[PDB]
Amino acid sequence: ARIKVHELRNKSKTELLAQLKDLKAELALLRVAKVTGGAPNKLSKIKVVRLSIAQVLTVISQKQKAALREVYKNKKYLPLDLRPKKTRAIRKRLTKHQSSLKTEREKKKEMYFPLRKYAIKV
Amino acid sequence: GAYTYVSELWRKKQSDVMRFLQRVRCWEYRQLPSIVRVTRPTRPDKARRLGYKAKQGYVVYRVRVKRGGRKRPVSKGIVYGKPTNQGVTQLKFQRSKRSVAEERAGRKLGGLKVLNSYWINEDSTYKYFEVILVDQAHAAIRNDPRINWICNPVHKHRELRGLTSAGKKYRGLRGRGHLHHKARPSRRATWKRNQTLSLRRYR
Amino acid sequence: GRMFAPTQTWRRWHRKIPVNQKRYAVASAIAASSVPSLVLARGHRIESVPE
Amino acid sequence: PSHKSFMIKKKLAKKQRQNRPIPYWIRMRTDNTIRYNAKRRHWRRTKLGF
Amino acid sequence: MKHNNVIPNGHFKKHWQNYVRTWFNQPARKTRRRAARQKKAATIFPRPTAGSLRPIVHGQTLKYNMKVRAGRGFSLEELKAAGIPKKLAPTIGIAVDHRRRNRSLEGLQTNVQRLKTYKAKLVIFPRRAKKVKAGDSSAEELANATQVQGPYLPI
RNA sequence: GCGACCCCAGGUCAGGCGGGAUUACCCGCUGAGUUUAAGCAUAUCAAUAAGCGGAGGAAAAGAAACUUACAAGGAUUCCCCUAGUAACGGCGAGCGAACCGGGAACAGCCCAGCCUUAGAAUCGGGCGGCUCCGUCGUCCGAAUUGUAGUCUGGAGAAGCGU
RNA sequence: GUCGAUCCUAAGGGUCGGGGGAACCCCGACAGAUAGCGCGUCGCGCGUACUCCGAAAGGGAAUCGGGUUAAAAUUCCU
Ligand SMILES: [K+]
Ligand SMILES: [K+]
Ligand SMILES: [K+]
Ligand SMILES: [K+]
Ligand SMILES: [K+]
Ligand SMILES: [K+]
Ligand SMILES: [K+]
Ligand SMILES: [K+]
Ligand SMILES: [Mg+2]
Ligand SMILES: [Mg+2]
Ligand SMILES: [Mg+2]
Ligand SMILES: [Mg+2]
Ligand SMILES: [Mg+2]
Ligand SMILES: [Mg+2]
Ligand SMILES: [Mg+2]
Ligand SMILES: [Mg+2]
Ligand SMILES: [Mg+2]
Ligand SMILES: [Mg+2]
Ligand SMILES: [Mg+2]
Ligand SMILES: [Mg+2]
Ligand SMILES: [Mg+2]
Ligand SMILES: [Mg+2]
Ligand SMILES: [Mg+2]
Ligand SMILES: [Mg+2]
Ligand SMILES: [Mg+2]
Ligand SMILES: [Mg+2]
Ligand SMILES: [Mg+2]
Ligand SMILES: [Mg+2]
Ligand SMILES: [Mg+2]
Ligand SMILES: [Mg+2]
Ligand SMILES: [Mg+2]
Ligand SMILES: [Mg+2]
Ligand SMILES: [Mg+2]
Ligand SMILES: [Mg+2]
Ligand SMILES: [Mg+2]
Ligand SMILES: [Mg+2]
Ligand SMILES: [Mg+2]
Ligand SMILES: [Mg+2]
Ligand SMILES: [Mg+2]
Ligand SMILES: [Mg+2]
Repeated sequence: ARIKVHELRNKSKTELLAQLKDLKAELALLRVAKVTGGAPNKLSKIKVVRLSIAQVLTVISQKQKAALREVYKNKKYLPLDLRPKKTRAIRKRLTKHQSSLKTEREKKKEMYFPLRKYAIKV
Repeated sequence: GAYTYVSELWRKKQSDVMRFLQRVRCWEYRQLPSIVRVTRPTRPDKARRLGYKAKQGYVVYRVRVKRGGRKRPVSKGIVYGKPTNQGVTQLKFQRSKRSVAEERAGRKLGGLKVLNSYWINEDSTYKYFEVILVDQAHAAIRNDPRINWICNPVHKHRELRGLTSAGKKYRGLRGRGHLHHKARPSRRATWKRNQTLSLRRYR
Repeated sequence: GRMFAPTQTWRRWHRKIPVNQKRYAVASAIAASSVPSLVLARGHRIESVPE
Repeated sequence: PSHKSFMIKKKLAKKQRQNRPIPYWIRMRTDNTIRYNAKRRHWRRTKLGF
Repeated sequence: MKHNNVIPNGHFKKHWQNYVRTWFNQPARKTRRRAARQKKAATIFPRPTAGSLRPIVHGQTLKYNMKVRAGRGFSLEELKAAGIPKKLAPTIGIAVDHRRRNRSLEGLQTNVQRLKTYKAKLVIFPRRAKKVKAGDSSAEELANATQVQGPYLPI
């Protein structure tokens, strides 16, 4: 009957483009009916077809993005669109390792004289 | 250990050797623009005691600043006010020439962090400083525990908030006790605290 | 427009009565609670209270 | 005037679209308080200022 | 100005109304500080909630030299007399002040005894579970290993 | 002429960084007059408003070139007190801190310089692998006009042994 | 495509570098390794610091009749 998204994800790339082509052609006819005094029932189909076109485009874009992220997985440099967004300030932060870097003497103090666990007898 | 010889030689600025070297350098600087990148510090001994290290990420710029006081920037020297405020000349900027040199380099080099600076030469018209800047984005800096503190956001434009060595001087922070107490934590913070009218609940 | 003498938050809302006077008031109230005439006079229904 | 920029003509087109009565079915909605179009403009009474 | 009155000297000629400090948050501040102390006590358990051991010091000037109070930290000379290395003292709840001098024997001896008393009733857990090293206690880690609230060596 | 170095120039060269917005609090600069003085010019309003910049969840300050003169305290900040006081002021109008003392909190530290010279032991980048905020290998660079270690006056280096 | 804008430069405007300036900003090709262009097929030659904005009346490639709409035309039709 209507478009089911989980069924679209099982289709191949060519099938989605073919279905997208049909949906756009169908929507064009509905637009003609809207200006030629089409029946009210046919004017309600515009909303359904518009939803279908968006769903097909969403599946196509999601698959394309997912494949690209797998291609650049484990690569040093990624396209800016695929890099994490977060915030500007968060991206400029020192890494976790860099923030914890200390001098050799500071490292030795942590080992030689760390805070000890102790208690006072009552 | 050669730096002590260089440092002691630079303490004798009126000797013939230094007067000749400074005279030639002063001419050379006048011919170049007011802010110039230098391949290496002119005073390596002085630079490294202010934090400079000979590694990628550290850069040195020479800044030229004009000498003298601060003429009040008012049209035709006309002041609309009482005589106490009618002075135009013999007015002095509250910040020092060293601070100005840091600010000039900092504003121009927005992608770098100002670390420190030092005097290198002067004539009657101009004063010359070298400003040490750090590329906080360079990996060599970010992996160095002694300098990577400057990569944190709280240290943005230290020179424009008076947080450099020259900044602490003109804010009155070089010193403590009865002669400098009004400068901490800041002069305006002290004023606001002392002006506060504390109206407690039970008074 | 603007009201006359606008109300300010630093009005003196609180009061600190001396502690010894506050203890005096509490003791008087405790003593008054043992007088049935006063308890009745305050509107309490203690007609069936044993004591 | 007849000589007009693309930008100005686009702005004038939007103003024309906004210069209409409210649909009648708007006043029949639940909890409706919109009585009429309070931003109606007449070319001779109030000028667009550009 | 009229009548016989004290000469007024109200300092209300500036924009003082912009610098009024109210205290309506005073109860809230008490609540927040109590919560911080309660949270801190659980973090440092079983270490005492009173914090590090502080030395006994005299009040300054002629007006307060007859009384004693808590100081910042034990001097290096006091720590050496008590046989506690300065780098180990802060890790077992002893405050260290490398600036304080010792002009008299009485002041030095008072704090040295204070350190020895503190060490007498100090239980130190081993850094690692099984192996026990010098300075650590044995069989006392469970008997009386509780978090003491309030001062333990009051001045 | 061929090379090394120095300085500089060009590059849509490879990979990074910066600008602007926001106003309650915060940091730097600049900076009035109304007003008060029953006039008014110093003063006061005010080291304030307006103006120009820069940050953060806090900022700033901070481990004494301090307080003090005592039987001495011991980074910074904040509250109470000091105190409408010492002082300043056409000593007029007015103005005005700090130390001690009691509390909130509590934390200390890192470099520069003489000291690897039987070995730049340091770091970046390209490429590759792995247990991928990193680590390992390799190559090319940075650096001796000095990277990394050791040291920071509270010490410390060296030697000796517990 | 043919009417204009668009192109060109005018008084002037906005700027690089440089010089000033706490900064907002000031001067404006004046402190300077210009822009590039041409001819061969990457090489030779040339090369005086703005390839910028600034005119619906200045300069300026090319459209004429006839017909057509309720409302458009040297733009639609022939
Ligand atoms: K003025
Ligand atoms: K005055
Ligand atoms: K009276
Ligand atoms: K408050
Ligand atoms: K590598
Ligand atoms: K024209
Ligand atoms: K002409
Ligand atoms: K025709
Ligand atoms: Mg370099
Ligand atoms: Mg009209
Ligand atoms: Mg208007
Ligand atoms: Mg007033
Ligand atoms: Mg105390
Ligand atoms: Mg590039
Ligand atoms: Mg007057
Ligand atoms: Mg009057
Ligand atoms: Mg008057
Ligand atoms: Mg302001
Ligand atoms: Mg900003
Ligand atoms: Mg933020
Ligand atoms: Mg906080
Ligand atoms: Mg800070
Ligand atoms: Mg020190
Ligand atoms: Mg103190
Ligand atoms: Mg009093
Ligand atoms: Mg004043
Ligand atoms: Mg204070
Ligand atoms: Mg105190
Ligand atoms: Mg070294
Ligand atoms: Mg050693
Ligand atoms: Mg030693
Ligand atoms: Mg024409
Ligand atoms: Mg012209
Ligand atoms: Mg301009
Ligand atoms: Mg310029
Ligand atoms: Mg020229
Ligand atoms: Mg042109
Ligand atoms: Mg033009
Ligand atoms: Mg014309
Ligand atoms: Mg017509």
